[PDB]
Amino acid sequence: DIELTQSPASLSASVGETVTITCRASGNIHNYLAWYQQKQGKSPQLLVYKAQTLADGVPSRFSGSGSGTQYSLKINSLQPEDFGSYYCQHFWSTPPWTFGGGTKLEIK
Amino acid sequence: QVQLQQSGPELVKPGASVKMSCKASGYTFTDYVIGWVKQRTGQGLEWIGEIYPGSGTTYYNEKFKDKATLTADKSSNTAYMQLSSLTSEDSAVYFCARGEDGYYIALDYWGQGTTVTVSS
Amino acid sequence: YTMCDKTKFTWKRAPTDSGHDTVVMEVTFSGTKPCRIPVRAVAHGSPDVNVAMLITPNPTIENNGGGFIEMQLPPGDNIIYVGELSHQWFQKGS
Repeated sequence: DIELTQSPASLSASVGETVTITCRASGNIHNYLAWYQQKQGKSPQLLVYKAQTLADGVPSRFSGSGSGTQYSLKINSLQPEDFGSYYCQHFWSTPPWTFGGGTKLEIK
Repeated sequence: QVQLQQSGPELVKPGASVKMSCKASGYTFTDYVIGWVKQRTGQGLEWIGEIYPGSGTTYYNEKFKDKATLTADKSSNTAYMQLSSLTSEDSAVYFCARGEDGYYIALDYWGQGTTVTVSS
Repeated sequence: YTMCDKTKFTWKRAPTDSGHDTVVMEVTFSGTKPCRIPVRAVAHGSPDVNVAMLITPNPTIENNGGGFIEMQLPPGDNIIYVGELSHQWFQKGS
């Protein structure tokens, strides 16, 4: 199975600033990495798929990059609605389609 | 617009079974995978399995093969997950979500979740 | 049938010499079943043209079978693709 290790486990930032979180795969996933945001007591929302393509409606301050086994999600100009937990998930080749452990982004 | 409407919360005894539903609307049901995800309170997401409603093909996480059973009804546009022999480790929120059949690389809309609570 | 999802193949048996001058392989597929397998091969640096000589007619993943593929390749450095699953194949000269 492929393991996804997310970093940092948690971080606190202020509105308007930039942050970056990462997802490291234990094997080559050929860029088939999705990013989701989940706010407290809500359903996950797709942000990014195939590691750099923004989903419909996602504003351009989100950006995904990475390849091979190392992937990054960057949020410029943090807005209040950006806080919550973020998860990565891979869909390469064979199940399980495992999730990363999650990163908690909260207000300072 | 695409909607996945999930069934209501269940509060059940150890050893019981529960069957929850995920009703799809706003698209063509058989063109999309329905996947299922588990989340314990304050913890992360876990993939349970998925069903291709158009063909009935299913895939299961090895950790849930003796726990979950996934089915689908084309005529009612509904997917179902049955959980058996419930223990306190099964208390969690369960989501259904949609992926594209034939290019399945994301869960692109998500249901609101069904809470299953195992209690004495 | 429909085309097998290019992102859902893994090697059960990587490409290997058959013993009768062909290349045989077996894949495990994790999408909807049954489906029709996109398989091809390219001479390195020329991805446009499929150089695979398929012996397996209409390779298909069935519900409880399929995934065996047999082909022939021109000499030189090639890459075999089952969907996006790939493996290098050096083909010895005649």
